[PDB]
Amino acid sequence: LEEEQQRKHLDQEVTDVSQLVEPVSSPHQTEGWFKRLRYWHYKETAEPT
Amino acid sequence: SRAVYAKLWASTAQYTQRRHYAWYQIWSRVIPWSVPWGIFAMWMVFPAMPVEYRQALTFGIWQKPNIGTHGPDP
Ligand SMILES: CCCCCCCCCCCCCCCCCC(=O)OC[C@H](COP(=O)([O-])OCC(O)COP(=O)([O-])OC[C@@H](COC(=O)CCCCCCCCCCCCCCCCC)OC(=O)CCCCCCCCCCCCCCCCC)OC(=O)CCCCCCCCCCCCCCCCC
Ligand SMILES: CCCCCCCCCCCCCCCCCC(=O)OC[C@H](COP(=O)([O-])OCC(O)COP(=O)([O-])OC[C@@H](COC(=O)CCCCCCCCCCCCCCCCC)OC(=O)CCCCCCCCCCCCCCCCC)OC(=O)CCCCCCCCCCCCCCCCC
Repeated sequence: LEEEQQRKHLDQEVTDVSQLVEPVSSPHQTEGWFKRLRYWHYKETAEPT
Repeated sequence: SRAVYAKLWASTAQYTQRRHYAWYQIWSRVIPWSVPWGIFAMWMVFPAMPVEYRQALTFGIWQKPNIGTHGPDP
């Protein structure tokens, strides 16, 4: 039902790169020396008890 | 009970330490193989060392071969 009652951005008409939707994710995340790529999602760290 | 479930969860908390105990057990069974391989190595490089050193590692037992040639000059 959510898929038939919500609107999709790809159904609107845009013409310029400046009008593209802005992501809700923030660019400020991973930090460190010589860390070239600055955005990630998943990791394999063990969960505690 | 929540108390029981907690103790079962914690039973496997020290995974990393138990793997280290595995390291010890296996390396104790393997390390004696260094003696056979060590004897053969010294056995191979023994003749390339000086005469003076060859008599030290054997406590004066080893000596030059006596085959009947290259004796003192009168
Ligand atoms: C008496 C003379 C003595 C002389 C000796 C020197 C004395 C110096 C005294 C200085 C005293 C005052 C300053 C103190 C600063 C202390 C900083 C500190 O400890 O950190 C605090 C604090 C630590 O907190 P933290 O939580 O760890 O934060 C760390 C950050 O998160 C970090 O992560 P982040 O995410 O925030 O940052 C992004 C990250 C990641 O960024 C990236 O990955 C992006 C990279 C983009 C690169 C794109 C390049 C494209 C262009 C390429 C061009 C072509 C090249 C190829 C072609 C080549 C052809 C040949 O960026 C970096 O990794 C930066 C890289 C910096 C490299 C600089 C290396 C310089 C080495 C100099 C030589 C040293 C000796 C070498 C060995 C010699 C032989 C034994 O750090 C900060 O807050 C940031 C400060 C960063 C400062 C960096 C610059 C310092 C410069 C100091 C002066 C040096 C002068 C040298 C010459 C002197 C001539 C006389
Ligand atoms: C019930 C059944 C009974 C049956 C009847 C009985 C059966 C038995 C009868 C046997 C009778 C003898 C038979 C003949 C055997 C000998 C003849 C012989 O065989 O000669 C070889 C024969 C000629 O021999 P040679 O070269 O003229 O011999 C010259 C000598 O070697 C001359 O060598 P060198 O002068 O250059 O060097 C000698 C030197 C060499 O010295 C060294 O290299 C090292 C010396 C320094 C050692 C420092 C050790 C420091 C640590 C000491 C620790 C002490 C602990 C004390 C603890 C006390 C506790 C209370 O040694 C010494 O100076 C004497 C040693 C005195 C020191 C005492 C220590 C000794 C070492 C002890 C080690 C540790 C042992 C215990 C270990 C376990 C416990 C920890 O060669 C041939 O016939 C070659 C034929 C061609 C073969 C072709 C092979 C195949 C080719 C194709 C290969 C490709 C295909 C692959 C095929 C693979 C096939 C598998």
